[PDB]
Amino acid sequence: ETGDQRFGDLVFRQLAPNVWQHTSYLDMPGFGAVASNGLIVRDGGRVLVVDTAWTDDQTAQILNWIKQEINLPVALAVVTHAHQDKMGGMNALHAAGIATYANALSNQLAPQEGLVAAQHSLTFAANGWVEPATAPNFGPLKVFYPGPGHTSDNITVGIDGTDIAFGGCLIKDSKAKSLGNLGDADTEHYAASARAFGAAFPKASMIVMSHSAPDSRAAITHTARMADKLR
Ligand SMILES: CC(C)c1cccc2c(-c3ccc(Cn4cncn4)cc3)c(C(=O)O)[nH]c12
Ligand code: NA
Ligand SMILES: [Zn+2]
Ligand SMILES: [Zn+2]
Repeated sequence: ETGDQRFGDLVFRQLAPNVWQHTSYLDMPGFGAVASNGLIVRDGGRVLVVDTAWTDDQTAQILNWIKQEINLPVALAVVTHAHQDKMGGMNALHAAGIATYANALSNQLAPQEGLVAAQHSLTFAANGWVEPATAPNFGPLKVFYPGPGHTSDNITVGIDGTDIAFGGCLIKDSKAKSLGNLGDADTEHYAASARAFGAAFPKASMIVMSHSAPDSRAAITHTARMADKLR
């Protein structure tokens, strides 16, 4: 659509005045060319990234796009679990000198997953909110661990000052026929974790997610319902 700017085999879509969705694609036998989404946030004179693309080369295109279209330094990136669609491009971020952050558990898992760990580890209070001293300079990004679901390590991100909350791999859209790739999922706890995400960001009306276009809060409801069926 008109909002879907094309650049370097990726797609960039403005969602709010200072927020864009990045989308990259990986062709895999049996799956088609699977889209994965992350975010780009301008916070004053700097840019913040949520999630890499599937590959280093694609993630380099995210950074090229930022330079062309925003032309401000990228201060940090936060990646939302140790799977290829979210952390496949860590080397590109590190080649740009960008400080990278992930759940401590994601950093522990990354090497066995064939991924490069983020430089910095986030830890979370018992109620799920990030311990702020582990998320220095996060600006409007509000990071929440909802519990195991799509993976054990999945985290979520709200953008303060906007209507947006990012569910990453945890949340699928209201028309989705399944929960996507459950290979590393916690099927017992998924429904509660999806609901915890919704309760952490109760003001959010635009739910952004890894594998479908932004949706209403019906994405959370429908995801939790599909997840309840797994119990
Ligand atoms: C583990 C990771 C590297 C990976 C590889 C290949 C596919 C996926 C998917 C995925 C699979 C199917 C669909 C189709 N679909 C659309 N809405 C509901 N299902 C969507 C995503 C996910 C995911 O679910 O995070 N991770 C993936
Ligand atoms: Na909220
Ligand atoms: Zn995943
Ligand atoms: Zn995914």
